[PDB]
Order: sequence, then structure tokens, then C-alpha cells
Amino acid sequence: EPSCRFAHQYTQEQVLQNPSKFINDVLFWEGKFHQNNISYNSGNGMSYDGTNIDWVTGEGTVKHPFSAASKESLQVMLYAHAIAGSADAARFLSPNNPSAAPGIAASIMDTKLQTYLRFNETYPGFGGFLPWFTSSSQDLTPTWDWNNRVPGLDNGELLWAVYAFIQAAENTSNKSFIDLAKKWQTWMDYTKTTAAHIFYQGEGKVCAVTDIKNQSLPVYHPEQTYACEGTSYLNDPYQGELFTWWLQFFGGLSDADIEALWEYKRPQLVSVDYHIGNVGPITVQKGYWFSSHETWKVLEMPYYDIDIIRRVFQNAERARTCNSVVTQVPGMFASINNVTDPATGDVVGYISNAGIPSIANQTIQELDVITPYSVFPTVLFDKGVGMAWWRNMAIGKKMQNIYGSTESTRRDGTGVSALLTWDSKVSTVNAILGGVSGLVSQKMKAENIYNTFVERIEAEYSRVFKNLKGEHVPFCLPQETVPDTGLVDFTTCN
Ligand SMILES: OC[C@H]1O[C@@H](O[C@H]2[C@H](O[C@H]3[C@H](O[C@H]4[C@H](O[C@@H]5[C@@H](O)[C@H](O)[C@@H](CO)O[C@H]5O)O[C@H](CO)[C@@H](O)[C@@H]4O)O[C@H](CO)[C@@H](O)[C@@H]3O)O[C@H](CO)[C@@H](O)[C@@H]2O)[C@H](O)[C@@H](O)[C@@H]1O
Ligand SMILES: *[C@@H]1O[C@H](CO)[C@@H](O)[C@H](O)[C@H]1NC(C)=O
Ligand SMILES: *[C@@H]1O[C@H](CO)[C@@H](O)[C@H](O)[C@H]1NC(C)=O
Ligand SMILES: *[C@@H]1O[C@H](CO)[C@@H](O)[C@H](O)[C@H]1NC(C)=O
Ligand SMILES: *[C@@H]1O[C@H](CO)[C@@H](O)[C@H](O)[C@H]1NC(C)=O
Repeated sequence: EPSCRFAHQYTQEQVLQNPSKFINDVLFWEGKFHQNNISYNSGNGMSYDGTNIDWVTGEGTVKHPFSAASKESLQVMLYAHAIAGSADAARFLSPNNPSAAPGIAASIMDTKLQTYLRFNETYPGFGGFLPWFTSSSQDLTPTWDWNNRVPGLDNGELLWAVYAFIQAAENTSNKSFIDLAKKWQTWMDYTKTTAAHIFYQGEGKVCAVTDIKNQSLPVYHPEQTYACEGTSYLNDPYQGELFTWWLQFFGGLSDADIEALWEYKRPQLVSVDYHIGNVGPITVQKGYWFSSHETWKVLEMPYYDIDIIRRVFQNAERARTCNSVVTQVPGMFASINNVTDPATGDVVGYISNAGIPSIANQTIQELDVITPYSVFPTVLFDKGVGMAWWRNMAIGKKMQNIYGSTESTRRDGTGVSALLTWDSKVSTVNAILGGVSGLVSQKMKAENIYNTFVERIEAEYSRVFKNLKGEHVPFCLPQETVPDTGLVDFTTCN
């Protein structure tokens, strides 16, 4: 039903008055991303990072033929809600026939597993984990750059997504869904046996990227070896923490090794106060850039069952929203693709360092480009405010298309990234669906690791975050619009 360019059909106040109505429109158009050659390969069930869309028409042109476990996690989390019978997930997957959404999820996940298993057989050295891969042909291959290299962070995201999906499928009592779930359990369970050998260097050090001697050799072939790539470790409270939990619960580590994990992580868990102009102080968890994407972990595990954690991450959104008002930005910041060069149709590069410098480890930041997916952590606390910010950015010229929101816009409105990715679009969708932490905590309780999670994570957070400031500071609403400098809406969405 809804117009492609629905964002400017609403006033901001109307989004706050009925978030659900607005969100219903959002999910419909975001769902159009879910098509073969746009977001995934229906032949092998594998995600693509995304695709370029034409500068003028806003139609799909040239896909990214590569992806990673990180995008798999976003896709799998969506399918977990879909197979559970979420009406919102059905709006995305199968709006014209919602009852079909579960079977669609089941079918793709079945095809997907087969591909995962063919990859494992051909490249047993990965030990059941996924590198960055090319998904444009029936069988997966590592991208050239990622031969014999595997990232802990992206896989940590995928593993808890699959964990959630298994639970959702089993919750249906549908026999074929349970059969599918058990095949995924087998895949997931295999990673438990290889995880420490591949990623755990010892003394609490976990490889960000593991270098594999030869990906064609089995994990325990006498010649196979695994070493951390340089000196980069998963030792911080961002997305990589999902993998820490994988090692702790399933890796076969000693109690001394588990204690070492948290000990080695502890110096990167830091309290700082955001305070600029009349906003703050607001006590937050110090970010890497304070890019929104750094908060990904709360989508996958029940961090917000712990009140101190819930309060610290609520403060994050006080700072995030109000930072953009006080610095007069018509959006918020996260790691994102840069603008398209209209002359070439190519994205000029990737902007990693986009966040909030004053509350960030990495203070040298590029803040000329804003993205709708920056709202995903806000959405978790307040759908209305989240969607108000989403709308403010989506109103920008070319910031909607026939596949939903566009990747990013310059905050001065002189350029746009004419691109679609899971990262910039379905991160928000998953936040709207409430993450998969519910499903995960169910299965964690059933497997009796829930209490350990709460105890450990409440201990670590309660130990550094005392005497929080700024908990009375309300979330801020957008006060500036994206300038119209002459860019013209896509001709298929205006
Ligand atoms: O899909 C979007 C876009 O991705 C482009 O790749 C980027 C990459 O983005 C990915 C990133 O995760 C990567 C990880 O970076 C770490 C940060 O996420 C983390 O917050 C930080 C602090 O702990 O530490 C960083 O090292 O590093 C790994 C490589 O060693 C990657 O395997 C991993 O994907 O964020 C998301 C994870 O939640 C990913 O979904 C996202 O793709 O970030 C790199 C560092 O900023 C950057 O150099 C790279 O260009 C990709 O090039 C582009 O084609 C895609 O459209
Ligand atoms: C992956 O391959 C290994 C070694 O070839 C095998 O033992 C393992 O069971 C496979 N993993 C899965 C989930 O099938
Ligand atoms: C990796 O192992 C495969 C499988 O035996 C072999 O064919 C290939 O030559 C090896 N590559 C290197 C660089 O040793
Ligand atoms: C993004 O593009 C702008 C030009 O629009 C350029 O000045 C900036 O350095 C670019 N940044 C990256 C990381 O590509
Ligand atoms: C960033 O984090 C590292 C690792 O904990 C720390 O040693 C360094 O001092 C931090 N730098 C800043 C500017 O926060």
C-alpha cells in the first residue's frame, strides 16, 4: 500500500504520535531489499553485502558479489523472527501473504546450510567459521584478500544469530522446522570444538583475525597452524564480545582462562562523561568511534536484562541524539560507505571513523556523512525517537528508493551513497523487531548458561559504571533538516 517516498508524507510529530504506523511503512519498503541479486543469492541462500543503485533511476545496477558472517547474522536474525511468526518480520518478508513468511525463511535457511556445509568440506581449515566470501557463484569461495584469514568478530555475530534461529524454529513445534533447526545445531556445535584452537592464543588473548597456514588442510592436520594476525585482539566491549561468550560457554576453556578473558578485556571497558554545550554531563561506555554499529552485541544477547547495563546504554542514546542537536547535524553517525561519484557510479570509499569523538577511543573522525542505520540503538529504547531520526535522514534527497532507505547522505546534502547494504538497512529492521536477545535468553536458560552471563556481565559493568550522570537528560529530536542543494530524487521513488 504505502508510497515509496512515504517518509515526507508524515510530519515528525506524526511519527511520535503513531510510531507503529510509520514502522509498518518502513518494514514494507525495507523488505523490497530482500530479493535475489539485490541482497542475496537465492541459488545458494547466501547474502550479498548489497548493491549499487543507479544515480538517476534508483534501480539495482551492480551488486557487491562478496559478503561476510556479519551480514549473515543480520539475515539469520530476521529469519528467526520470520519463522517464529512475527507479523512485523512477515511485513518485511512476505507482506502480501504473511502466513508464507515462515516457509520462506525455512527454505532459504535450508539452502544456506547446504552452502555452509559445501564450503566447510572444500575449506576445512576454517573449522566451520566463515571468512569474507564471494557468494555470486553456487559454491562459496574466500575473497582473494581473505584466503587463509578468518575474523572472530563477524563469526561471533553469526553464531548467536543461528542460536536464536534454532530456538525460534523449535518454538513453532513444526516438525520440518525442528529438523532444519537440528541440522543448524550440528553446524553451530561443530564451531564449539574448533573455536579455542583457531582463535584463543592464551592469557585472555583472542585473535581479531586468525591466519591459517592452509585453508585446504583440516583443523588438526599435522601441518595446519593458526596464529593471530599481528597484535589485534578481541579485547573490547563492542561487537567482538559476542565471540568472547562463545569461547567461555562452548570453547572448553579452564576457569583460569575464562577469568583471563575478562581480565584482559577490563582496561577497554571505560566510563567517560559526554559534555558539550548545555548537553550533559552524560556518563557513557567509552566507544571506539562511538559509531552506532559498536552496540551490535545488544541485538544478539540479553545485555538489557541487566539494569546497570540497560541504564549505561540508555545514556548512550541520550548522548547520541543530543550530540547531533547541539552540533546541528540532521542525522547521527556510524561506520558507512561514502558517497557515490555520479560520473562513475562508484562509491568513493568506506568511512570507518564516524561517531562522537569526545567519548571515543579514536578521536580523529570524519563527520561529513550520516546514515539512517545510526538510529538502530536508539530504536531499542524508543521506537518513536529512533524513527523520527530515521525519517529526518530519509527525507534527504535520494534517501529513499524502491528497496527502502539509501545507504548514506552528506549532512550538507551535496552527495549520497547510491547503495544498499544489510549493515545500513537491516540493522535497523532487526532493532525494530526487538533484537533476538529474547530467543537467545530462552535457549541460554534452557542450557543453563543464562545465570553465568548475568553474574559475569553485571559484575564487569557494575565494577566500572558507578555514579552515572545525566540519566535525567531526555532523548533529543532532530532540529535540522538535510539541506536540498539540487540533488534530485530517484525517478522510481519521488
Ligand atoms: O558491509 C558494510 C561495508 O563493510 C566494509 O568493511 C569495513 C568494515 O566494516 C565491518 C565492521 O566489522 C569489521 C571489523 O572492524 C572492527 C569494528 O567493527 C569494531 O567496532 C572495532 C572496535 O572493536 O574494531 C574493528 O577492527 O574488523 C574485521 C576485519 O579485521 C571485519 O571482519 C569486520 O567485518 O563492522 C560490522 C561488524 O559489526 C561489519 O558488518 C562491517 O562490514 O570495517 C572495517 C574497520 O572499520 C573497514 O576497514 C572495512 O572497510 C566493506 O569494505 C564494504 O564493502 C561494505 O559495504
Ligand atoms: C566440517 O568438516 C570436518 C572435517 O572435514 C568434519 O569433521 C565436520 O563434521 C564438518 N562440519 C560439519 C558441521 O559438518
Ligand atoms: C595448500 O594445501 C593444498 C591441499 O593439499 C595444496 O594443494 C596447496 O599446494 C597448499 N598450498 C600451499 C601454499 O602450501
Ligand atoms: C569521502 O568523500 C569525500 C568527497 O566527497 C572525501 O573528501 C573524503 O575524504 C572521503 N572519505 C573516505 C573515507 O573515502
Ligand atoms: C584507546 O584504547 C587503548 C587500549 O585500551 C588505550 O591503551 C589507549 O590509551 C586509548 N586511547 C584513548 C585516546 O582513549
